[PDB]
Parts: sequence; C-alpha cells; structure tokens
Amino acid sequence: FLTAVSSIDTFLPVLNEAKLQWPTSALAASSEELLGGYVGSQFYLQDGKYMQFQIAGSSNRCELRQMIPDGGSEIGWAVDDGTTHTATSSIVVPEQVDGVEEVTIMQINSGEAPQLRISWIRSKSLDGVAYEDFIMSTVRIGTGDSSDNFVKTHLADRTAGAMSFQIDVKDSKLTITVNGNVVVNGQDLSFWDGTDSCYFKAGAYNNNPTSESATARIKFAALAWVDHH
Ligand code: NA
Repeated sequence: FLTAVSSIDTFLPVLNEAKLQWPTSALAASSEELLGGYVGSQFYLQDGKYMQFQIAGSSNRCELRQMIPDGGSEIGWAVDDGTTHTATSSIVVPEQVDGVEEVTIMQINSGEAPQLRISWIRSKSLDGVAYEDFIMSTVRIGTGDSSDNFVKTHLADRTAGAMSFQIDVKDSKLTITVNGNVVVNGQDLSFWDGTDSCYFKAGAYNNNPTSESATARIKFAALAWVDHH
C-alpha cells in the first residue's frame, strides 16, 4: 500500500502550484488531481515524510511543473520581469542504481529550452577537476548544443542526509545556495531576457542512462516556489 503525498500537509502548497508530468512531458496530472490523492510507485510518500519520485528510461521524467496557484493555468515568467522568483527544496539523493548516470532534480525551463538544470551526476570532469557522485548546475547561455552554450558548476558532493537548495532569479541574475552555502552568485541570464515563458520544475528527469530499466529515485523533504515583489 502506497501512501499519497497529499495525505500530509507538508507538500500541499507546492502541489497547489504544480502539475505532474509522468512518464514524459506530454502526459500530465493536474494540481487538483495531485491534491486529490494522486499516488503511484512513481510518486508517493516514503517513510511518512518524503515526496519520492521514481522514473526509468532515457529522458523520461516524473516531474512537477510550476502552475498558477489554486487551479490556475501554466505559469510563464521572465528573468527580467522585476520580480524575484525563488524555488526552495530539501532533497535526499539516495544511491542511484547502475545505469543511472544523471538525474535532473530542479529546473528552470521555458518554451525556448532549459535555462537551468540542477542534477545529480555519477562522474564528470569540470574545468580540469574530476568529480564523482555530485550535484551540478547547468545554465544555458546560448542555444547551440556544444558545451560552450552552457556554464556548468560543481555545487556539492552528494550527502548522506538531506541537502537544501535555493534558486533565486532576480533582474536577469541567478544565485544558487546549497546547504546554506552560496555556490553560484550573480550568474548572468540576460540571454533569456524577454523569454516570458519560464517556470520552475522539480522531481526526477533521467538523463542519458546506460540502462533503460534502471530506475532513478529522488526524495524531497520539502519543496516550494514563490514570487516576491
Ligand atoms: Na532512501
């Protein structure tokens, strides 16, 4: 028997401002459905406190997508609209099974592609330094596919316990805080200026796995998104 995330109070604020995409972007459950007890192996309350996401398959996802609160439609904001857009979370990333290589756990996306992904990564060298089993940010600064179109940053090695995140966007600049420590400050987003279709996402988005059956698994102890100003 799986317990629904909405059976406790902790995640109601974000569920009231989200729809769930599972197992792909085009297949979704509404905010009302989430608040109404949506549950399954892909999305359930683990150990009485974690909103847990599970997904297998290349580029499949089980992921919340920001909505206007209280039965509203899809949100679309701009990095330069003068408001501060903030997402917060507390995440336990457990050991990922063999075949899972990268799992995107928070994003800023838009109708013109992902501005930001925060992802767990099994192994990668960044700026000449090898990192393993860690959390990375990937920020798009161009629309090409080569790595020159991104800024990639090691944020933190994966921890045994819950890890907090805060993403702040204000006046075309991005700050990321992990476990209370600033890990990116003032990253320029002015390439996305004018793109009025941005929104937060969070959950599990499985990137470039080496097995199609390997199930990514991510646990949220907290998640919220807000505007201030
Ligand atoms: Na676990």
